Amino acid sequence: QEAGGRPGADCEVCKEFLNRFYKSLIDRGVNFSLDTIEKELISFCLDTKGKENRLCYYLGATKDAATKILSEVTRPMSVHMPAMKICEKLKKLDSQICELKYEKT
Repeated sequence: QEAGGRPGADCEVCKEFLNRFYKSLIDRGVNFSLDTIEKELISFCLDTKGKENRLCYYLGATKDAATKILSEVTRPMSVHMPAMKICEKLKKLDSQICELKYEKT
């Protein structure tokens, strides 16, 4: 998972999720299928810690929460894309996505 330097996207939890999810699907060979990216969003979103399990409510997934924005993740996740800046695009959809910091402590 991950990448050296954590170049996920923008804020933090949003970036780590996108980046790790993104290169995971590409590496696992579990991509190029929008419906699959949707199902794996479900899988990955719930199979993580509260920060990410909660973060996904802002991004979609879980077959609930926000169903429209879900497609705006899966589609660019299907091809090597801006996904870092996509969290910046996400900022235009909601600003709260930029937070949820793992450990401010």
